Amino acid sequence: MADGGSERADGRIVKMEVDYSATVDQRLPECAKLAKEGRLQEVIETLLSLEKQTRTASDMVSTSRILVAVVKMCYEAKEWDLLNENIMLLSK
Repeated sequence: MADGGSERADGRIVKMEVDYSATVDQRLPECAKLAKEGRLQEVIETLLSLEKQTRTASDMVSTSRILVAVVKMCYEAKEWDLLNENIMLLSK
């Protein structure tokens, strides 16, 4: 439900700090279905929380370097699209 997201985030933060930002791709889809779940009260709360925090971390790492503007627009538009593809109106 939720602890799966916790362990996944804790295990993917390491490669997020190390590996490329393109890893975002392999965290977009599996998270989205989680956001599509909405089964429990805090499960989608933690899903959106972790996805947001991780996306923010990647954003701040990229914008620390030159990848500030060329990727923040993509991040935000994709987050609103994911909102559309997940439950409408920003999930719950």
